[PDB]
Amino acid sequence: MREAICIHIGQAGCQVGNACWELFCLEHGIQPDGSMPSDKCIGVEDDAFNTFFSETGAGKHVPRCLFLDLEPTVVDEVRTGTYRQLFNPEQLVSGKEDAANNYARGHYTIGKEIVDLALDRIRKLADNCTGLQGFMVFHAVGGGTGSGLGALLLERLSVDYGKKSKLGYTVYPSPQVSTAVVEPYNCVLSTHSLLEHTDVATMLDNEAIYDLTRRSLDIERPSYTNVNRLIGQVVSSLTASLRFDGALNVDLTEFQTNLVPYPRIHFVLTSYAPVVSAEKAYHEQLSVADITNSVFEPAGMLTKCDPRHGKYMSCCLMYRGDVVPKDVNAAIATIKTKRTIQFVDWCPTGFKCGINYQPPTVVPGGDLAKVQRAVCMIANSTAIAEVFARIDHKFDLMYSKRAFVHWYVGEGMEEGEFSEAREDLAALEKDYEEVGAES
Amino acid sequence: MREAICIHIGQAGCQVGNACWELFCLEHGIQPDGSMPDDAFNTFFSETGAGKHVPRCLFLDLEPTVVDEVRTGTYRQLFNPEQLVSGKEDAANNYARGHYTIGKEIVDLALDRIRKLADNCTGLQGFMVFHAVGGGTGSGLGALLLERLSVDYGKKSKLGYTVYPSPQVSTAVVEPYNCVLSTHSLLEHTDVATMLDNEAIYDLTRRSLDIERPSYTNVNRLIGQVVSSLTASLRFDGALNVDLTEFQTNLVPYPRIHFVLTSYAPVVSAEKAYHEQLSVADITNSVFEPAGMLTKCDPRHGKYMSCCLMYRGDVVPKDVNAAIATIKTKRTIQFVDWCPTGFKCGINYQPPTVVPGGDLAKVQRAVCMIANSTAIAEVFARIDHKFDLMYSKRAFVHWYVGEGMEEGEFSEAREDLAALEKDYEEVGAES
Amino acid sequence: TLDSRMAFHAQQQDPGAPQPRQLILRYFYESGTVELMEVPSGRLYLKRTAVDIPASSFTVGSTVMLFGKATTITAFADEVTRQLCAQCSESTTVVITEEAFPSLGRYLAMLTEECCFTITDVEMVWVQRETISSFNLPEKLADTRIVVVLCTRKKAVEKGFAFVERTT
Amino acid sequence: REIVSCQAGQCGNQIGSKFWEVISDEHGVDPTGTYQGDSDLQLERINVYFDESSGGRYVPRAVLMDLEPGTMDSVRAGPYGQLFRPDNFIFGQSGAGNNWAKGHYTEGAELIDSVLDVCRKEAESCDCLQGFQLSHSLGGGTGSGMGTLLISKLREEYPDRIMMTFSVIPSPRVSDTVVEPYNTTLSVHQLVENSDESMCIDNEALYDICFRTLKLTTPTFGDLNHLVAAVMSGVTCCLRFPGQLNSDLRKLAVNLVPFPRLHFFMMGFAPLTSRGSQQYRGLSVAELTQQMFDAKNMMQAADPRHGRYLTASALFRGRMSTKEVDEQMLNVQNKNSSYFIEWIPNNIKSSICDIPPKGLKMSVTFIGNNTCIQEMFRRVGEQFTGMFRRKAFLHWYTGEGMDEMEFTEAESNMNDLVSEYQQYQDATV
Amino acid sequence: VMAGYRSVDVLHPVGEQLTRNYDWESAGIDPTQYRFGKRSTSSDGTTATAL
Amino acid sequence: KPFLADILNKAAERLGHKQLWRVASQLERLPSPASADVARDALRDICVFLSDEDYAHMCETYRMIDTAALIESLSTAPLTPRRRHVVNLAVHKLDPNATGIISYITLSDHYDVLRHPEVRNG
Ligand SMILES: Nc1nc2c(ncn2[C@@H]2O[C@H](COP(=O)(O)OP(=O)(O)OP(=O)(O)O)[C@@H](O)[C@H]2O)c(=O)[nH]1
Ligand SMILES: Nc1nc2c(ncn2[C@@H]2O[C@H](COP(=O)(O)OP(=O)(O)OP(=O)(O)O)[C@@H](O)[C@H]2O)c(=O)[nH]1
Ligand SMILES: Nc1nc2c(ncn2[C@@H]2O[C@H](COP(=O)(O)OP(=O)(O)O)[C@@H](O)[C@H]2O)c(=O)[nH]1
Ligand SMILES: [Mg+2]
Ligand SMILES: [Mg+2]
Ligand SMILES: [Mg+2]
Repeated sequence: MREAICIHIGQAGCQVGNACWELFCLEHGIQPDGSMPSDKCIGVEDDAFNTFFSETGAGKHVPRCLFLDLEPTVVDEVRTGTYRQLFNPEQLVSGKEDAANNYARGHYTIGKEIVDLALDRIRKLADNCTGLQGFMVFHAVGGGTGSGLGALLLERLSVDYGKKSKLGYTVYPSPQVSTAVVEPYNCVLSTHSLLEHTDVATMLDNEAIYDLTRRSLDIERPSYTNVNRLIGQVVSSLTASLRFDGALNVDLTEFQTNLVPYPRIHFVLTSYAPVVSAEKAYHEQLSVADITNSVFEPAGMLTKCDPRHGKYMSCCLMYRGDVVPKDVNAAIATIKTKRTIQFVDWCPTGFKCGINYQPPTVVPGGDLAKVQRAVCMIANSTAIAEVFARIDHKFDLMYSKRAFVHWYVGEGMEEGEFSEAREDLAALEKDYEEVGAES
Repeated sequence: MREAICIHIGQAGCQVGNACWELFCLEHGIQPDGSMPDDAFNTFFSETGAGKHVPRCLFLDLEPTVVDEVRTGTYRQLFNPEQLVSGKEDAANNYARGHYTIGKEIVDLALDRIRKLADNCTGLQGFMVFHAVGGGTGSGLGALLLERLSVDYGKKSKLGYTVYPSPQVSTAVVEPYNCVLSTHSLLEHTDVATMLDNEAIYDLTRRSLDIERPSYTNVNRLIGQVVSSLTASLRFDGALNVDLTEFQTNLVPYPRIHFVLTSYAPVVSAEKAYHEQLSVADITNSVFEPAGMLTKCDPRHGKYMSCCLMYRGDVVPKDVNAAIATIKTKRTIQFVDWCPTGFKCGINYQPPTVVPGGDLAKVQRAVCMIANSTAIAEVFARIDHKFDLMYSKRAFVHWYVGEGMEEGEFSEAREDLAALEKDYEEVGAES
Repeated sequence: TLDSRMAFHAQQQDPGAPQPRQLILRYFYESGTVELMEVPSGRLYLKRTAVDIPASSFTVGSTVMLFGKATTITAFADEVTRQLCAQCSESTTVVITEEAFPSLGRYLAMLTEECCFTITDVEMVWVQRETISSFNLPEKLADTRIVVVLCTRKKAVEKGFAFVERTT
Repeated sequence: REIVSCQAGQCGNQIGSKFWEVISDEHGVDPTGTYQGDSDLQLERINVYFDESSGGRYVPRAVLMDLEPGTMDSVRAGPYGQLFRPDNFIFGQSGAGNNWAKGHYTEGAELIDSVLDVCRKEAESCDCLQGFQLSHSLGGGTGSGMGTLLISKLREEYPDRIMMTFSVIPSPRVSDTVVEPYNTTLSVHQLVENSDESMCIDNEALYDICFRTLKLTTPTFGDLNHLVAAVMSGVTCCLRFPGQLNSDLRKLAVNLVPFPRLHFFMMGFAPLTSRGSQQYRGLSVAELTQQMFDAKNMMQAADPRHGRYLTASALFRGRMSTKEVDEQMLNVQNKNSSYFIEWIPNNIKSSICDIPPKGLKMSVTFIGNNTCIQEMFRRVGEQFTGMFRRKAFLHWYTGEGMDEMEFTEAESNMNDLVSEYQQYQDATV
Repeated sequence: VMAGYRSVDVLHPVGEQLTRNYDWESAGIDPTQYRFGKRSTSSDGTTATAL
Repeated sequence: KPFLADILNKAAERLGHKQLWRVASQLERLPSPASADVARDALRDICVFLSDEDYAHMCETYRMIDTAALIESLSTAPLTPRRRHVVNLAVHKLDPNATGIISYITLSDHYDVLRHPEVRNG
């Protein structure tokens, strides 16, 4: 019951899924071999792990995941590393030749020969789950297989599974620092698929995570490992409501309608705190109000999208640990009193809160410190128009005189697809601006 | 409850805060680790769930030497790694740099940490800003942070302990420029401003305490003792309790008149403490003597507009009143005609404490002096002369000009400083 | 939910039911929390709830009360639990003969407080000339009246040796 | 006289669990089901909430409803969870997701049939039931959407039984649901024409009582629900126990519902003192009456002195005197005649029960049909209109089967109700 | 030359906590095995006890 | 002094606060010095008990036990200096000769009742 299927696409999706599944195994007490530790081999088991791991008669759990990448390097790294026993040889579908940052190549030429197998794996995973809540897709729109193959997979999932919930925890290109040069093309081309064929989209850009790790976790040289550890902590904090008993448990559809006001408006900003090392954690008064304020601070979130430059639409808080409902209420009241952050006029309440009794867990050999209480905040706000403006100004300045367009048109993509994507992103800006405008 | 947020700016501010906190830790019995081996510390320290406490203070300086000295010294355990901000390059005795160019890149995060401390606080009584206007960062950021605090918290109580330049001794040649520039900020956006000049406390330590070679450690230790004496009324119970607003409404007769003289007695050494019989009348007389005053402002040269005496120890209202009558009778000091009572006293049962590395001998009874006097016009009449004699033909001005400050700001600051005494002698003139 | 816990097989025997409930309970010894499930299905029988019952009395072969339910521990459930229970609550028996009956309460008080034992059970036994050989008690106790204490503690055998050396 | 109870949603299930363990304690019923009460008066009317099996042990006459099975598992795992009958745990697979449409139109319809089957068998088991209780929160999806469907179907099947609906209407500053005004507006119109009496509860007022009336720093939901549990146990105690002047649900309805649409009441409970103030205050009707009408003791966050009491009812428990139970209420009438409506003389129904709640020498439960409750309806309607102008959070309802016309009709019914309250608050004789 | 490059090391290891040598033994807290934070207040007494 | 605190409390609940003189009587009947075994036996016949850790701590701080030192610590340590000199003054008045013997006649002569609040109540 309450199962959710994790589909990981691209290198970024594969690595963040590796971190997520390591952390899930740590929370549910699952050894890297895929089985419970021998010393605590109780015959009867609870239903908590059922949401993420499928049980086998031998007593060895199997994650409800589908790793998928055209490039075989990362999937072979998973199949060779410490989680080879945990991971099925199937549901780890591999390609042979890469997309190479090309949305056209990953969606029109090389994606068709593997999308069918990917959907076969999805059906095999879904028939095992009797209470499937939905799908969580981890990928980065910057790359080719993340954008193209991810777009195709989300389209096929939407056309096959009907109105099943879909959460793309995707990594958009960060505003000032970027790794790929055709990354603006990939983002602007995949925003069409993430708009119509994805029910909720979460921004997980890299430089905000870097700044958070540098300024709060006190790491001078953070890496993708630390970034993915934070992303996995956020995923666990959001999904633990149905995994563990809490004062106010929420499911996927519980916050789906509370966070999506309009069908076209579902992009949401993410934030998590307290994220502090052991060297500093006990120096501050880690209370519910303090952690809520830290989350609402522009420097305490996972995205480079200032809320003070925008306007919040709907806030959802996921408290974990020794949190008290009226401590949450006091935090909400002080947020109402605070004037730096302001909500839209037509949404008076604008708050969702879910209290869970499970505090976050820290990976062995990690750098974060376990805390009495934590909270993850996911918010729909009008400020995402600014990151959209950054990316679309990037795209127009790149597209002024036909840069890199020959690569895309040589892979079965029409030239007008870029124009259609640009108009779609312009409309995605315009509707945000209109709904943020005062009544 | 009764929280009081401390802020320290510049080298002088950080040293004064170091002395203050090493005093408060022993006053509460808190080890440098942060835990004791009664919510009295709630005013200054925030208790954690580990059984230890964190001070409610923000250290701030645009140069890193002092803050890394704090970060490496004995109080690493006590001090929060944040609220201990460091800069990248100091103003270097340049109000223009500390207020316009290089202070604006740190004031935002400074206010972020200050408002984090405020949210942690529940019944915040006010802010206590320790700095020296004679410096560059202590003037520039002392203006920027204070004006931002004023615009954010409205009319919230602020007490600025300012080490004003001494009339004869000064460690900088642009010190008068900085002082005249920053008096505008210390006037408009500071509820009370406390004189803490250097050479007066120097002479006090040399004469009463009898040390051949005192130092900044001793002067900041005495300043911190005065600070704790003033703030102990909201920290321990007493026969007469005085709060920040409680003595603000008694020491601020006019909005422009909030610059206050201080002194403390008995300031006695170990050898001389045992023999002397310290009484309330004796300590009050020693306070009102200019020798015990720690600011270069002669009480005899002006009229005391208001008196407020923090009595600490086994002091008693009967002896307080007897000393009050004796001060009224003797003619050494004179009060303003339209202020008949002119006295306020706060009696606290907690005797003052003495810290390691110091020279003060602990006295079962002590008293601090916070006064509004018309004689405060004389220190400003020294400073304006000091500034004009250098600004007459445009010296040490290109540094400020090239850092984004208009040349007319000097004239505006000078006119405001002149208005200071044009109000002081005005309100001191007999009716 | 990851906290270290002691897992024990337990029985309830609800009135009218022909069979015991056949539960398992985990006590989180760092706290006072207990939780229960049933062996066949695995549904949560009892949430994580704090109880006033001391941790020392949750040893094997002991019965307690959980919200009016007589819950009896039958055997351990995990070998980590067996190891930690052997380390902490080690059981032993002390038999006091008939010449120390006037100091029966004296000896019991020294078991409870002097020797830090916790008395899981205390009874009296009339020794038989056959039971003496059947259960290998000292021959001097034959056809007499003795008191037997099942008591648990760390290093229970050594503590019992110390007791019998310090008393008669 | 039998009352069969229903719990809907997580809030309703938790409140019902608390109420069931409180009433089991009052009747001396252990989780085993066997009665061990120290007085035969408990067995004398144990039937009202309990029906026994072949083993001689009683089970609650309760029906549990939720699309999610998680709260069902928690309730069953509670200390008194095993007391409930296993077949009465009717649960689905996919949750409502705080969607009144999902809980009332598609996912609720496929399960309301089984709920109606179990309710029918439970009602036919008893001689002749006095009626139905429901415990739910109008702000949620399954508690409200399915709750109103249950109300409608049970009203259709049993027209002449008394329908009490303990509705936890939630407040914005204590709120935790963005579609809260939508759900509340869609539930209130059903409750208006479908409930014999609605029992209003606010989390803000419960928190206020827990904060300053009880001086408890942080009492959780397990302590908030105990107060409404005591409210239910004291409002139904007239049936289960004898008294000098006994009443029932029909008596309270006829004495507190002057007009068919005027059947919403705010709740308060007395006495309520801290542990440190237990030995400071004398327990007497004089002290009970003063806090009966006090705002901080009232557990519905709608301010009482901005309205006129149409009617009120005082259900006293404990051996006391009939003088001071009504003479003091007359004193309240006289010295607060401004706060009490004019054309209805002696707005107070008074009832006496000989058995006080366990642990209390004397107690009283206050039920008031004041017109000040229009503040809650008006402001939640303002929130509803504020979101409804821009059609926000509405594609879910439209795709799930709701209609804009039905939303407008719900708004119109809410406005009609609030105007009905206002025109009696302001008008004179 | 590339063989000589062996002795060259990395100036800064990746993912290194900037520890300033806290005195955890005196503090009585193990940073790895201590759940840092505030134990939420436990309101002494409950509604059941109040009634 | 955990063993002193434990023994003082244990005696307080088991015998009553008003009759702590039983421990003094037992320790006086004990010889000076006294062996640890007989000290345990006689001290504990009045049903005051110490854990093995507390007993080991007592033996380490004090086979022979300095019973006089134990009596002095029992009557001296649990008192703040105010109580210390108050009881010293009372004992000095009761026994002006410092002979360590208090007689019934002298105690009755030096014991006051009339100022007791309850006898004022009558
Ligand atoms: N958070 C996170 N982001 C990553 C990670 N790896 C890469 N990224 C970013 O995500 C963007 C997308 O890159 P990929 O995930 O490799 O997508 P791709 O280029 O199509 O992958 P391939 O075509 O198989 O090489 C890159 O530009 C990186 O900046 C990661 O491990 N974690
Ligand atoms: N009370 C006190 N005053 C000091 C101390 N050290 C220096 N001062 C005086 O305070 C004045 C201000 O100078 P600084 O303490 O360096 O402050 P600052 O100049 O603003 O700091 P920077 O601009 O970074 O150099 C100096 O002219 C000194 O005379 C001290 O430790 N205690
Ligand atoms: N008194 C009380 N109120 C609760 C409890 N649980 C939830 N609530 C309230 O119910 C509201 C949410 O309703 P919900 O349970 O989601 O309704 P559902 O979705 O239909 O099951 C919140 O605003 C809470 O204030 C509880 O245990 N006790
Ligand atoms: Mg790749
Ligand atoms: Mg400096
Ligand atoms: Mg009748």
